[PDB]
Amino acid sequence: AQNPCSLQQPGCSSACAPACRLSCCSLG
Repeated sequence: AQNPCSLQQPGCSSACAPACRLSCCSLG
């Protein structure tokens, strides 16, 4: 279970996936 959102947006919580919204990736 990898989180590619981190690759596209550093800091992005895997738990933010599959959405990985800005507010959630960085600010989440």
